[PDB]
Amino acid sequence: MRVVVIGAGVIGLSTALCIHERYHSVLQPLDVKVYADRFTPFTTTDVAAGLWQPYTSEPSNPQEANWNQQTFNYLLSHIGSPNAANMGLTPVSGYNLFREAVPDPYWKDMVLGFRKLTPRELDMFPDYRYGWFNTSLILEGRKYLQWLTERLTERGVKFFLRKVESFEEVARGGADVIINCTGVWAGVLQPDPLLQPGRGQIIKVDAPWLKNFIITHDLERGIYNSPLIIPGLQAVTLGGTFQVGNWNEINNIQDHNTIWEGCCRLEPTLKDAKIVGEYTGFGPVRPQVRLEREQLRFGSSNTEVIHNYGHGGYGLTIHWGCALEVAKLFGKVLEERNLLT
Amino acid sequence: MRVVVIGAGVIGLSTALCIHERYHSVLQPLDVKVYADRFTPFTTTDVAAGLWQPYTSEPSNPQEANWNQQTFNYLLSHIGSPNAANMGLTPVSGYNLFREAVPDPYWKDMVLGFRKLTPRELDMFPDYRYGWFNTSLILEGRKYLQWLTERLTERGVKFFLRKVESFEEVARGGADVIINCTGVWAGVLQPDPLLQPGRGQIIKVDAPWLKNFIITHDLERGIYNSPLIIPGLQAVTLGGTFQVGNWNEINNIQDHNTIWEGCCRLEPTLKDAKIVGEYTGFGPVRPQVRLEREQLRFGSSNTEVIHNYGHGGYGLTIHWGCALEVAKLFGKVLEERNL
Ligand SMILES: Cc1cc2nc3c(=O)[nH]c(=O)nc-3n(C[C@H](O)[C@H](O)[C@H](O)COP(=O)(O)OP(=O)(O)OC[C@H]3O[C@@H](n4cnc5c(N)ncnc54)[C@H](O)[C@@H]3O)c2cc1C
Ligand SMILES: Cc1cc2nc3c(=O)[nH]c(=O)nc-3n(C[C@H](O)[C@H](O)[C@H](O)COP(=O)(O)OP(=O)(O)OC[C@H]3O[C@@H](n4cnc5c(N)ncnc54)[C@H](O)[C@@H]3O)c2cc1C
Ligand SMILES: C[C@H](N)c1ccccc1
Ligand SMILES: C[C@H](N)c1ccccc1
Repeated sequence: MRVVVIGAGVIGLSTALCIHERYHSVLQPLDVKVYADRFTPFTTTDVAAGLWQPYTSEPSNPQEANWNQQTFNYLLSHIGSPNAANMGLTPVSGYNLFREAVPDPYWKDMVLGFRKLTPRELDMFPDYRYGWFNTSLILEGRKYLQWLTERLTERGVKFFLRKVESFEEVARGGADVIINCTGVWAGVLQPDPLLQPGRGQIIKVDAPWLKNFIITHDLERGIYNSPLIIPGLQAVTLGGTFQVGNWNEINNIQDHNTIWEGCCRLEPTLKDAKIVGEYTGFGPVRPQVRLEREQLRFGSSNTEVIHNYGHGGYGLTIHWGCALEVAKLFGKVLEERNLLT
Repeated sequence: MRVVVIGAGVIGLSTALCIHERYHSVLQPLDVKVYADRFTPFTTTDVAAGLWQPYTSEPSNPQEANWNQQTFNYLLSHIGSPNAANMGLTPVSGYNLFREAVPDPYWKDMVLGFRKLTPRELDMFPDYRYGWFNTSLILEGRKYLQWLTERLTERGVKFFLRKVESFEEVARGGADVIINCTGVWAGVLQPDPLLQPGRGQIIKVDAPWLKNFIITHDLERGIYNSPLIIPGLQAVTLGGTFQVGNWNEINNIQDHNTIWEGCCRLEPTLKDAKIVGEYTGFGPVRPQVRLEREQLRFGSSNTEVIHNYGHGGYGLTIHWGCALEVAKLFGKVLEERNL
């Protein structure tokens, strides 16, 4: 097979690795390439806060819950490994804060040590009356992309700077199988009105004393439209906006203020933190992830496309389960052609 | 009333602040001075790992448990304050690891969210079979001393870099009350054969990805003679030796190795951590803290000494309850003098 993966964000690179690992040994002429028009540090993935945590409500497609779980167990299994930090991975503990009682999240047993906050814990965060504590994992987008591209490179997977104009051009360039991991821009290659940009702005800050994630929720204003603080490997991400439908890629002043003042209110020690950068990214928001096979005809030959996009504000959290599912669908492509695992 | 506090480590400065904050308003004149022969960054306190956690067995003296508790409640209540990190203070969560089941510690309800580790959690730590999780606080010795000295200075408490040769000399120089916070060197001013150095060596490392404390225990080799990892504000402290009776203030090779290999085995990501410094300090080990009043008699008057030393490897953990108790004893002194 000639396989072209389109996209070098978390979804693209994880999928490319997962396919290569699973099928290199049984399919000798396996030729896997990555095409993309943005690589680290210039992908949405690089701008991600870095935390493993699904949305608070159950997803429309319950398969997503398994993909999240598989991703956690996968990442957890590297803790104890000498290279966990080089992969962008380290354990972190933290708080989820609410202005009123809410049900437990579906993921409460996936994380480690989930429990309700006690009154003394609530005293640390005055504006809030209810919440959770748990241990989870940091997965830093930037570092993980760098790890994946090294792992891919060693396995002979080749990377190409290419702005793909259509699936047609890639098929006629020889690809038997196209894996579509184009994130929020997938609509360019095939219209998909269910896919919308989730505009998130963040402030990165030097405040190494903060060891815990702190995520506040506002049930009325929707997910991640409430202050959040996430310690990274070297810096801390401050957030608080996540606006669907907004394609403006420039930082604005009003969101900066919302983030800074919301987070300084949550964590007043931030007064002494040095601003290191400010960024805006677009979460690929969709009612559910698109992860499915599609057959396209160009001339007399069929081309196989597998889509993997629309992971909203949880791409890091879910990526590995999705990569595994794409590999499963790839297996079926092979078996449809009398090829064997 | 001239009060000379001897010592500028955590014990000395906390005590001086507590006395001054308690009596400045009601006693004129009150003159509080600090004498010491080392200030930050040169005290044992500056070398401390930074974590709030008492020893695993309860203390002989039941007052010590309360002092620990008062210290936790004091420090916790600064979380929310804009200056907590400038004080050297931040919350941390972490793991206490054992090769076998042990009883719960007496302090289990003082910390936040104490529980046993689950089977899943234990897999993260291949070498260990049982443990605890809880949330506590980092109190960085260095930063806390800088904070206390600023708070003291602003309130007009004066410092003097001075080696005290005897209590007598300080009394004769005009002190009505001496607070003895000389840590492991208290024996120089008054022999105390119960007081021994607890020699601890540590390695400081840049490994900012480590967000949790990890403390292992070896029931066979004694407290803190087993690998420990404690994230500080800017650096991580790696430890694993604590020998009573050893007065060598120089780093040695064996302890470096014990610490590095123990901790690299616990936390193999340490392979990429840059060494920042290696240090040795002396914990003031005593069967129990000495915190008591004593009357001395030189010249034409009595001078009151209040001792506050012998806090072993838990001086940061216990300091504030001790400072409070000394301020109380000071109150008694004042009333006996009809102030
Ligand atoms: C501020 C913010 C914080 C977030 N924090 C988190 C978090 O803490 N945890 C979490 O799980 N998720 C988080 N997310 C969610 C989100 O899913 C991730 O950011 C994720 O990066 C999306 O992955 P992706 O690979 O599909 O897209 P991207 O990372 O955007 O990568 C897409 C790739 O496709 C390429 N591409 C697209 N179109 C073409 C074309 N026509 N030709 C060639 N190449 C093309 C791009 O160049 C790029 O290489 C966050 C999102 C935002 C905005
Ligand atoms: C490696 C290590 C790690 C530790 N980690 C922790 C931890 O994580 N948590 C915790 O709670 N505890 C910890 N401890 C214990 C803690 O460091 C000590 O209990 C504490 O610092 C002792 O405080 P101190 O003020 O009594 O002594 P010091 O900080 O040693 O202060 C002694 C002071 O007295 C002065 N002085 C002495 N004699 C004279 C004299 N004759 N004239 C003038 N000045 C004099 C000195 O100059 C100095 O100012 C640790 C100890 C060590 C060695
Ligand atoms: C951390 C959380 N996944 C997030 C999502 C969108 C924008 C900011 C933060
Ligand atoms: C963390 C603990 N208090 C400790 C004591 C002595 C040496 C290292 C660590």
